[PDB]
Amino acid sequence: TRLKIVTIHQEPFVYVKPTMSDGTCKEEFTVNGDPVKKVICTGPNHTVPQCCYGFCIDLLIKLARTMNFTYEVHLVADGKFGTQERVNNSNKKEWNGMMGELLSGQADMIVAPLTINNERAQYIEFSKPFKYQGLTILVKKGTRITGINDPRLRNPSDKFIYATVKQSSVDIYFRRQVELSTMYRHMEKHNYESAAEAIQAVRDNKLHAFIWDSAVLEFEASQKCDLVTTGELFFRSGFGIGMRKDSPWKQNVSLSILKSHENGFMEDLDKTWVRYQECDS
Repeated sequence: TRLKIVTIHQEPFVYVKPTMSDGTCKEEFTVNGDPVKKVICTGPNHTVPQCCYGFCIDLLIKLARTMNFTYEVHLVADGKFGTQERVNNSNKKEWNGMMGELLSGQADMIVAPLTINNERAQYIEFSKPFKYQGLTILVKKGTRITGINDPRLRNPSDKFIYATVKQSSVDIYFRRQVELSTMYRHMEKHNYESAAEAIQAVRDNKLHAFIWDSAVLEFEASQKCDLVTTGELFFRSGFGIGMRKDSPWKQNVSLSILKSHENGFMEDLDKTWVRYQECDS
């Protein structure tokens, strides 16, 4: 009966914290003074129960209420979003990350900042976008780069290292475009396992530029005054809920998302989780 929901750590959409010593989740309040809704999410720390909250968790709760379903949340085991790759040193291809879990049945729905792209749409179904965003670049304040067309990115050198997250939509964006071959070849040698690690690397001067989702990078840069983004987005894409094709939830999930875009719910999530205070971290 319970839907198996898979998600991934990705602030401000999904925060992941340890439970308190008694197994419960710390009582916290939003900027508006309301209780922060927290759900138990099992996953690698060893796999244990942890506390999850954020933009996507509030969205999941809204969907569950509106569509009248129960659920259990877990964090993707390999910590990745999902790309299709050859496995077991053979020519057989399988999806990794949340994509792989949804296709295998380990999950029934992906509720996370999951990018809608053509490659994934060939295998799964997406709801209409719950968030409209794109791609941008994160650098340390002081680093001078124009954007995706900067010579230090287009004419790669070991003097200026840039990368993205392994097995993600951004990795595929660069891998599937011949014009971006030189950039792809450079990043392939530097890609990180998670967005948090890449962001920390930029802060520590170990990575000079991190190419990633603007919804995430603009939030990170706006919370940390030592980090900035390169301005305008160089590509636009949306985040959607993922389900297996021919699922009984597709129509209703999109109806819920439509209602939330129409009545201010999505806008309120932005004021609660994305734009609400000056930098302090």
